[PDB]
Amino acid sequence: DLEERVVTINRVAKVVKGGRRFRFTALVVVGDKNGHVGFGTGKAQEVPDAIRKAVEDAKKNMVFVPTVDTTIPHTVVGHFGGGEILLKPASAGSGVTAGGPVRAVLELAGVADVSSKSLGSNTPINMVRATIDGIKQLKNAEDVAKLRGKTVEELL
Amino acid sequence: RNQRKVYTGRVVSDKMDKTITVVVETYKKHGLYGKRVKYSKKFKAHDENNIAKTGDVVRISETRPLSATKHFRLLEVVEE
Amino acid sequence: AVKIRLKRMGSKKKPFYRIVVADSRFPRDGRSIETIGTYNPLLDPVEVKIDEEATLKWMHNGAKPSDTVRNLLSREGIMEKFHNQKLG
Amino acid sequence: ARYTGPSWKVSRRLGISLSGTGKELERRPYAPGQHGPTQRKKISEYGLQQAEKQKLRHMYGLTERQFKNTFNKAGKLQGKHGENFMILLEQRLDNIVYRLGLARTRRAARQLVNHGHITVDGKRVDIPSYQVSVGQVISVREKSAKNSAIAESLEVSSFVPEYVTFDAETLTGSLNRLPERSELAAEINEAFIVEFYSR
Amino acid sequence: VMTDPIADFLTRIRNANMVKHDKLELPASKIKKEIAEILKREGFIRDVEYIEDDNAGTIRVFLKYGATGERVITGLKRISKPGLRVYAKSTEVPKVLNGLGIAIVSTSQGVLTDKEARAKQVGGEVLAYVW
Amino acid sequence: PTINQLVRKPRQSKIKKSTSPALNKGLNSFKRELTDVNSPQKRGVCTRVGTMTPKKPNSALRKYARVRLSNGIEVTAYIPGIGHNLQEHSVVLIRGGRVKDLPGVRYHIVRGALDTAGVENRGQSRSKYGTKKP
RNA sequence: GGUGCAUUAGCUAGUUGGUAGGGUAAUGGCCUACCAAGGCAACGAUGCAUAGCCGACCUGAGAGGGUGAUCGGCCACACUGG
RNA sequence: CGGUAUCUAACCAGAAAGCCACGGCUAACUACGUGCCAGCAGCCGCGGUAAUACGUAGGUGGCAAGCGUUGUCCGGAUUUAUUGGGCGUAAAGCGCGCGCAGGCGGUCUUUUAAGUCUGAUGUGAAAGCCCCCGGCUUAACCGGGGAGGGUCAUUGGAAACUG
Ligand SMILES: [Mg+2]
Ligand SMILES: [Mg+2]
Ligand SMILES: [Mg+2]
Ligand SMILES: [Mg+2]
Ligand SMILES: [Mg+2]
Ligand SMILES: [Mg+2]
Ligand SMILES: [Mg+2]
Ligand SMILES: [Mg+2]
Ligand SMILES: [Mg+2]
Ligand SMILES: [Mg+2]
Ligand SMILES: [Mg+2]
Ligand SMILES: [Mg+2]
Ligand SMILES: [Mg+2]
Ligand SMILES: [Mg+2]
Ligand SMILES: [Mg+2]
Ligand SMILES: [Mg+2]
Ligand SMILES: [Mg+2]
Ligand SMILES: [Mg+2]
Ligand SMILES: [Mg+2]
Ligand SMILES: [Mg+2]
Ligand SMILES: [Mg+2]
Ligand SMILES: [Mg+2]
Ligand SMILES: [Mg+2]
Ligand SMILES: [Mg+2]
Ligand SMILES: [Mg+2]
Ligand SMILES: [Mg+2]
Ligand SMILES: [Mg+2]
Ligand SMILES: [Mg+2]
Ligand SMILES: [Mg+2]
Ligand SMILES: [Mg+2]
Ligand SMILES: [Mg+2]
Ligand SMILES: [Mg+2]
Ligand SMILES: [Mg+2]
Ligand SMILES: [Mg+2]
Ligand SMILES: [Mg+2]
Ligand SMILES: [Mg+2]
Ligand SMILES: [Mg+2]
Repeated sequence: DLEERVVTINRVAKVVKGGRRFRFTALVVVGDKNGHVGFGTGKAQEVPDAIRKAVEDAKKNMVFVPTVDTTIPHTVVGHFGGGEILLKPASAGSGVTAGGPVRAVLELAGVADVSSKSLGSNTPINMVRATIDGIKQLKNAEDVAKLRGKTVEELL
Repeated sequence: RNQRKVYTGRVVSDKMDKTITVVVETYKKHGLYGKRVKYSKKFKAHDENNIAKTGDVVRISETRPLSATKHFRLLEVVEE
Repeated sequence: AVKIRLKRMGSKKKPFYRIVVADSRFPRDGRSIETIGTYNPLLDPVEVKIDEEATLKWMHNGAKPSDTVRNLLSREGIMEKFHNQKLG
Repeated sequence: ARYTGPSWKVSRRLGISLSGTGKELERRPYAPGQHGPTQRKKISEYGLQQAEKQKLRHMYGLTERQFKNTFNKAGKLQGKHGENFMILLEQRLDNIVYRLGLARTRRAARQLVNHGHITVDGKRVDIPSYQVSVGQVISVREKSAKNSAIAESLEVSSFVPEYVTFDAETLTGSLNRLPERSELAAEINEAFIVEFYSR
Repeated sequence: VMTDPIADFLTRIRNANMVKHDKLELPASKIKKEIAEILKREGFIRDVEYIEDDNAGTIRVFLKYGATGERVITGLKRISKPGLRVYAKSTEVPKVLNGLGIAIVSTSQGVLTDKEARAKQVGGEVLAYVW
Repeated sequence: PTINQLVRKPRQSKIKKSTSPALNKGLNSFKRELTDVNSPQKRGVCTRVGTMTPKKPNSALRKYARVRLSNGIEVTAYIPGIGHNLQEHSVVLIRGGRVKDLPGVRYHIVRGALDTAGVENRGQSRSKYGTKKP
C-alpha cells in the first residue's frame, strides 16, 4: 500500500479545423515512507482519469533511496535538461527544506531531514527528473567499502 | 638593541648625487580571487661614495629621514 | 597625575563600579590604563575584588587612591603592605 | 487571559479537542462560520504548516511574539529543535499549575498564577511565563488556601503526569525531572513547526 | 602546449572510465608515481606497473570495476590549477564526499591523503579530489 | 573569464533606478541647489485639478491633480476614494505609489493629512482614505 | 589596508639631490645662498566628483552587499579669513 | 530622587480592543446596491442590469495596544556567477596577421628558503555577537569568566609543491 500525491494538473490543447480540443495532464509522485518512491505522467479528457493513468505509470519508475540516520549519506547534484537540484544532508530535527515538487519526492521517500536548492528552471516535470538524477548518485558507506575492498571502520 | 628594517632590491637610476633609486619587487595575493600579483614600489637610498651602479642588486636599511624623500641607506652591493 | 578611581556602570538606580587606573584629565567613563577590580555597593555586605598586586605596583609609581578607594583598600588591607614595603 | 474570546470554536477550527475532549466532538465537529456545515476545500502546503503552529499557540494559550521568542531560545540547546520546543514550553508556570490539578483549564491556571495565589520556594510569583526548574517546590502560601474554586478543581483532576509530584494536603508541587517528548501531546507534528519558521 | 601534466593524469583516467577500458599507459613522472601509488592503497586502481625507457619511462594503470561492471572511480577533479594555486592550513583540509572520498595533499612531509594529513597537523597544496 | 582576465578588470554590477525621483530630493533656498535626501512624504500646492481617461481596455474617468512640490518639481498625483474636496491653490500631502492605468501618474495623494479631507461614509478599510471612526 | 570617472594623459620648479648656514624640544628644502637637472606616472601621476576614520550595525547558509545615528578611541572645526 | 520602589486591609466584573485582508500568489465567502459608471490594483488583471476582485452588511482569517501605507538597505537574484554563468541558431569570438610589456610553462639531480605548512613570544583596548555561571518576583536589562577576530612584528623548525 503506497501513498499518492498529485503535484501539478495542467490543461493542454491542440488546434483542429473547427476549434481547439483540450486535455488534462497530471504528474503524480508515489511511494511508501520506507525508502521507495516513483513518479508518473497521465493524460485524459477528465482530471480524475488523468490521475488514474499517472498512478499506474508511476508504479513503473520505482527507485530506492539510501539514507543514514534519516538523512542522505552525502551531497549530490542532480541534472536533467534545464533543471538541476542540489541535495545536502542536514542535522537531525531540522526537517525537509525543499521547493514545490521536490518536497514530494523526499517526504514520500521517507527522508526526514534534508536541505535542497533548485538552481535551474522551474518546470515541475524537469524538477522531478533532476531530483531522481541525484538519488542515482547516492551511495551508502557499506557498499563503498565493498567496491574499494576496504572495511567500514577503515573508510571513516 | 632594537633593529631597523632591511630590504633588498635592484638599482634603477643613479643620475642624482649621493643617492640611488631601488625598486623592490614583492608578492601579494588579490583580495577576492586569491592570485599572487607582482607589486613594485621604488625607494630612495643614500649612496655614500657613489659605489652602486645602475642595474646592481643591493641591500638597504631604514634610517632617520636624510632628506625630503630619502629615509633608507645603502648597506651591501650583492651583485653587479 | 594618574590615580585609581571608580567607574560607574550599570542601570538606572542600580550602580556597579569597576576600579580602574586612569589620568585625572580623561572622562569618567572613557580612557583608562588598566582595570584592577570591581565594587558592588548595593549588596548589604559590600563585596569587593582587588588584584592586591597591580595596586601595589602602581602606588610605587605615583598613583593615589581617591576618597572611596582608600576606604576599600584599607578595609581589604593592603595599605598596611604599602606601609611596610615603603620603610622596609 | 490574553485571548478572552470563546474558547470553543478554536478547537472546532483546528479540529483537535483541546483540554481533553468535548469541545470539538459531541456538538458540531465541523468548522465555525456560515460555511461550516458544507463547502469543504483542500489544504495547500502553506496551510498544513500554518495549521500546526496554531495548535501549539492556542493549546498553551500564548501570544505570537512570545511564541517566536521562546522558539528561538529553544533551538539554542543541544538536540532536536522541535522536541526541545515542547519541553521548554512545558516548563512554564501556567502549565505546571494546570498539570498539578489546582485549576481546571489553562485559563483558570493562568489567572490563579496572575492573582498572586501561588508561591515557588516560598516567594510570591506573578509572572505566568516563569520557567520552572527541577526540584523547586510550588505551594499556595495560605491566604486563599481553602478556596472553593481551587478545592473544587482538585477533585476533578483525572490523573497526574509522572514528571510532576503533588499531594493534596500541603499542595507542594514539584518537577521530578525534565519531561520527554513522547509523553507530551503526541497529536502535533513538531517537524512542521520548524519548517514553518524556516521559510 | 603542455601546461599541466598532472591534469592529464586526472583526465586520462576519467576518459578511460567512460568506455570501460581495462588499462591505460601514459608518460611517467616522479609526482605521478605517488598519485598513482596512492590510488592503489585505497583500491581505486587494481594495479600499477612501471616501464623503463629512454625518455622518461612509462607507467600503465589497471582500472578496477566491480562485479557486473560498476565503476569504482566515479569522478576526478583538479583543484590547484597553474592559473590559481590553492593552499590549505591544517584545519582547512576538506572531506571529499563526507569521508567517502579522498583528497591528495602535497604536504611538507610528502604527498599523502587528507585523512593522514589531519593526523599530523600539516597543510599543503590540495591536488585532486577522487570519489 | 580566466582569473587573470578577472583581475585586470573586475566585475562591475548593475545599478538600480528609483521609481520615485521627486520624493527623494531636497532643496536649499540659500544656495538654490537641490540636495539629495530621502523622504517618505512631501507636500505642495496643487495648480490644476481634472481628469483623463485610462489606457485600453479600461474606460473610466480618473481624477488627478497637478502639484508643485516644496522642492520645486512639478508632478502629477492621483486622488483615491469616492469624491474629494480639492480645488486649485490647495495644499496636499503626496506619497509614493504608481497607478498602472494612467500614463504619467506616479504618486498618490494621502487623504486626511492636510487641506484634503477624508472620504465620506467609509465603513471599512478606514485607515486608508482617512475617515475617522463613526 | 580600506572610492567613482580615461568621454580626465601627462604633472612638477623649492620641484629632485648635493655643499654651508639659519631655525626647532627634535631629523628633515622646514628656510636661505650656491651647484647640477632632476623627481612622479598606464602597478593609473594629475584633474573633477563624493566622503570624517575605526571598534561596530543591518542583512545573508556562507563568501559578500549596504551603513558609520546612539556607546567607546582618534581627527578637524568654534560667525568668515589672517 | 522621595514617602519613590516595595507590603497588607477592604469594595468593585465593574473604567480598559482596535487594525488590516477573504479570485491566485496567500490563511480566510455568502447576501444586497451599482451596471466599462462609481470605482479597485504589487503582478495577472476585475467592473458592459445574477461581481467570492467595486461600496455596505453578516461570517471568517491574521496580529494585538496595536495594525496598515510610504521611503531606504540586504535577501530571494546563479540577475557581475572566486564560492557560483556563459558566447553555432536566444545578448555575446575582434576580418586577419607580426609581435614589446604581462600571464602560463617538458624530464631528472644537488642546493637555497621568497611563496607554502608548523611551534613559541608580543599585540589585535573597553563595550557589542557567541559559550558557561549569577542578580533584578520572569524577561528585556545588568555583572563575572572565556572564546573568536590579523595576507601583524620577533624568533625556531619541514623541504613535497611554485620560485
Ligand atoms: Mg550598605
Ligand atoms: Mg481595498
Ligand atoms: Mg595609503
Ligand atoms: Mg644641513
Ligand atoms: Mg617641500
Ligand atoms: Mg589624485
Ligand atoms: Mg544568497
Ligand atoms: Mg561579514
Ligand atoms: Mg545629533
Ligand atoms: Mg551659526
Ligand atoms: Mg504613604
Ligand atoms: Mg503583601
Ligand atoms: Mg469581588
Ligand atoms: Mg486559499
Ligand atoms: Mg449584483
Ligand atoms: Mg483580492
Ligand atoms: Mg468587496
Ligand atoms: Mg464586516
Ligand atoms: Mg476578528
Ligand atoms: Mg507586547
Ligand atoms: Mg510599524
Ligand atoms: Mg516599503
Ligand atoms: Mg548575488
Ligand atoms: Mg546566463
Ligand atoms: Mg570558447
Ligand atoms: Mg537573429
Ligand atoms: Mg546573435
Ligand atoms: Mg573568425
Ligand atoms: Mg615574455
Ligand atoms: Mg615545472
Ligand atoms: Mg616565469
Ligand atoms: Mg575586544
Ligand atoms: Mg537568573
Ligand atoms: Mg551585557
Ligand atoms: Mg563579557
Ligand atoms: Mg627538493
Ligand atoms: Mg634546508
